Amino acid sequence: EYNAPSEIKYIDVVNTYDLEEEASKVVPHGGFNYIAGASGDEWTKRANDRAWKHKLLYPRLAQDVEAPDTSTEILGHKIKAPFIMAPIAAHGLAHTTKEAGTARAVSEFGTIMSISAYSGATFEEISEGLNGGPRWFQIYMAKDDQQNRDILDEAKSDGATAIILTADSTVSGNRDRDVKNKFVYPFGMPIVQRYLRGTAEGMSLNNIYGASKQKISPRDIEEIAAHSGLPVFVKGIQHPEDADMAIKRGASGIWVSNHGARQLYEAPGSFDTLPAIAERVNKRVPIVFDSGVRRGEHVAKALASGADVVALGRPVLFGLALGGWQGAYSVLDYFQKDLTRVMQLTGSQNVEDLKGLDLFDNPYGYEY
Amino acid sequence: EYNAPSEIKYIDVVNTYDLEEEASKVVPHGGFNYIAGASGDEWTKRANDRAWKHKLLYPRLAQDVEAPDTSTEILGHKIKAPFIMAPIAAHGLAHTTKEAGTARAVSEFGTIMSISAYSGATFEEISEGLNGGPRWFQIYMAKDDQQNRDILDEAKSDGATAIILTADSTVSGNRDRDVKNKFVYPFGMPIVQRYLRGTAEGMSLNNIYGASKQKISPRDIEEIAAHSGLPVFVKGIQHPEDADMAIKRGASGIWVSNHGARQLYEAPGSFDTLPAIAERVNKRVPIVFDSGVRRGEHVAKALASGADVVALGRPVLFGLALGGWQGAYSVLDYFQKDLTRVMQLTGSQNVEDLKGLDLFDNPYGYEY
Ligand SMILES: Cc1cc2nc3c(=O)[nH]c(=O)nc-3n(C[C@H](O)[C@H](O)[C@H](O)COP(=O)(O)O)c2cc1C
Ligand SMILES: Cc1cc2nc3c(=O)[nH]c(=O)nc-3n(C[C@H](O)[C@H](O)[C@H](O)COP(=O)(O)O)c2cc1C
Repeated sequence: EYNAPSEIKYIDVVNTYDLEEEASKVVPHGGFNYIAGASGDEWTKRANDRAWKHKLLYPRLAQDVEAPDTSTEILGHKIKAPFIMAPIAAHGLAHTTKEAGTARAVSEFGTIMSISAYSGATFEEISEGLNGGPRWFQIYMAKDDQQNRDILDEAKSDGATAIILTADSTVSGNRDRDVKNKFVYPFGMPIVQRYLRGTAEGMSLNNIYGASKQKISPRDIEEIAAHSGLPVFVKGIQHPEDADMAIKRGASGIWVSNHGARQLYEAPGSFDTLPAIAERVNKRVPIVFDSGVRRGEHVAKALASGADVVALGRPVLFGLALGGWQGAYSVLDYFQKDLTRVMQLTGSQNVEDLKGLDLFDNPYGYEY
Repeated sequence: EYNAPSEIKYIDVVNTYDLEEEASKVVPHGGFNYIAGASGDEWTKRANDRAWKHKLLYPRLAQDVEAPDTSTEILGHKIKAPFIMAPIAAHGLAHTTKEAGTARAVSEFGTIMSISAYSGATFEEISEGLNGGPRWFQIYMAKDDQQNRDILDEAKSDGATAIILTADSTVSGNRDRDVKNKFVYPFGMPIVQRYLRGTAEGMSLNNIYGASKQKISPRDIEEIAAHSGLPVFVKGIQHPEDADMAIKRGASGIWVSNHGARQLYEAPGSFDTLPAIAERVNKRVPIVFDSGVRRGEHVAKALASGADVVALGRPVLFGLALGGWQGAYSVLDYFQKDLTRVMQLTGSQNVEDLKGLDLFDNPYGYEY
C-alpha cells in the first residue's frame, strides 16, 4: 500500500531547500505532503523561514580564528555540533529503514536522537540503529496515567537521558494538504498502540492526536519529572510566560518550537519568539530551539539569540528519503560544515563565541 | 594617628541609607569621606542609586509561594543569599578590627569574602576572621610580571577559589572629597609589600594606582587566567564589548561595576549597563553585579536583569560615616530579610524564580 524509498547512499548537499523538491520525486505523494505540509496556506511555515532575515549576521575581520570547533555539551552529553534530531513521527513515510536509519545517521554523526512516541519502529529497532548513542524520548501523553508510567519506563529502560513533553499538539493543526489528500498512516506505531485500541494503520492524525491527552496541565510536567527521574523538556513554547510556568512546574529545559508550523496557524515565525523566551528563562534551564532551521547561519543566529542547541527536522527526513542513513548523515554533515564556515566568517572559534554575537536588526524584513 | 571606632555590637538596620549619616562623632572625617565619596560632584554615584527606579518590580499574586529560600551557588560555593562582599581597601578606616571584622561577618553569615590587594590586614589577620570561609582575591595588573606571579601565588596559598582582576582603576578617579581633605592612608598595605619600592605612607593615592599597571591588555586577562589556575573575574565592565573580549581572553566571570562611582565620572549608573552586558555574555560565564546595591529590591532587580549574584560594598563598611556608627553582620542579615520579603511579594520561591521576573520600564526615571 506504501512504497517508500529504500536506497542507501551519501548525497552532495548544496543547500537543504533543494532537498524538499528532490524528496518530492521519490516519496509517495501522500507521505511527502504529510512531511512537507503545514497549517492553513503555510504562511506561518513561510514566516519560520523568513524570520531568519529579521536578524542578520556581521562578518568580523582579523579575529585571530582558524579551524573553528563546533562541539558543545547539553545535559552532560558532549555532541559534535550544537544541533540534535527533533522528534518526528513515522520515518517509514520517508524510507524503509525508518527511525533505525535516522538513528544510525544521528549516532554515526555524534549527536542526540529524539524518539517520537509515534515512531513506526520499535525501541529494539531504533536501539540497533543507535548502537549505544544518546537518546531522548518524546512523549505524546496517554490519558491513562499507568500507560504514561509504562511508556516512560520503556523509554528509560531503552536508555533515555531526557523526556520531551510535546504539549503543542493537543489537537491537530489545520493541515490542508493532508485533508485534501485524505492522508492516513500506512503502518502501525508500536510505542502508542496501547491507547488507540485497534491500530494506528488507516487512522488520521486527528484521531491519534485525539487518543493522546488534551487536558495537559503543569501537573503533567511535575509528574513526568517525578516518575522518570529524568530532565523534562517542555516542547512547543512560543510565549515567555509558558517558559516561566514550565520551569516553576519542574521542567529542566525549554524547547522553543511551533512544531514546524504544523499546529497553530497565523502565529509568529518561531525564531521571532526566541529572544523574549531566552530573556525570561535567563539561564535557568537549557533552551532547545526549532522550527525552520535550514542553514548554518540559522544555527548561529539561534545560539546568538539564547538557544543552547537547535533541533533539525524536515531536512534530515528529506535526506533519509534520498539516501537512508547515509543521506540523513549527509544533511547532518552539511549543517556542521556550513556552521564551520559561518563561525570562521563571524570571528567565532567555538560555540560559546557564537552565543556572544551581535545581530543586525533588519526592520524591512524579507523584501528589504 | 587614626582613631577608628572599636565597639562591637549588633545594629537594628531599618535601611542602609541611614547607615551613611550614622557614625562620624569619633569616626574620622578624612576616612569617612574616603569611603563615602565618589568622582566629580558624585552625579554618577547618584546615577548608580537612581538607576534602580528605571526598572520597577511587579507584585505577583496567588503565586503558591511561602518561606522563600535565598540560597544560591556560584563557582560551586553554596551561599546563604545571592550577594557576596565586594573587594574594598583599608577597612581599618571604618573599624579597628578592619578586614578581620568584615571577614567574620561574611563567614558567619555564609557568603564569599573578596580580599582587596590594598587590605590593611595581613592574610593571617583576615584568615582568623574567615575561619575557613570562602574567599576570592582581588588583584591589580602589575607592570612588573614578577609581581603578578607573586600575588597570584599568595592568593592560591591563602586558599582563594577565584581571582578578581580589577581593570577600571589604571588611574584614580577625580575624587574631589579626598583632594579637598588632602586624604592620605594612615596605615600600610601588607599584602602588596613588594611593589611600592619606597614607603606606602609617603604615597597618598595617585602614586599607588601609578605603581600598578596602566597598560592592562587582554593578554593580562589571559596570563592571569593561565598562572592563577583559578577562575578569573574581570571587574569594572560597563560596556558589552569588553565583556565579550574578556571572555574570549579567558575570563571565567564578568563583574559589572563602576567601582561605586569612584572612577570614571559622567558615566552611566551601573544598573543601566547590566542588561546589555548580560545579553552579550549570554550565559557563557557567571555575572557579579555591583555599584549602588542598597536594598533587597536591588538584589532582585539585578538577578532579574542577568546577574548571578551582587556584591555589597559601602553599606557593609558603614562603621564610619557622619553620625553614630552602623555596618557588618546586621547589614548582611538586613539584606537577606529584605530580599525574603521581596521574594514573597513577587511570587518567588527561590533565587532562580527571581531570575525570571519581568520588570516595569519607567521612562520618566527618578522624579516620575
Ligand atoms: C513529519 C513531521 C512529523 C512530526 N512529528 C512530531 C512528533 O511526533 N513529535 C513532536 O514532538 N514533534 C513532531 N514534529 C515537529 C518536530 O519535532 C519539529 O518541531 C519540526 O520538525 C521543526 O520544524 P522544521 O523541521 O521545519 O525545521 C513533526 C514534524 C514533522 C515535519
Ligand atoms: C572605600 C572603598 C574602597 C574600594 N577599594 C576597592 C579595591 O581595593 N578594589 C576593588 O576592586 N574595588 C574597590 N572598591 C570598589 C568596590 O569593590 C565596589 O565596586 C563598590 O564598593 C560598589 O559600590 P557601592 O559600595 O556603592 O554599592 C572600593 C570601594 C569603596 C567604597
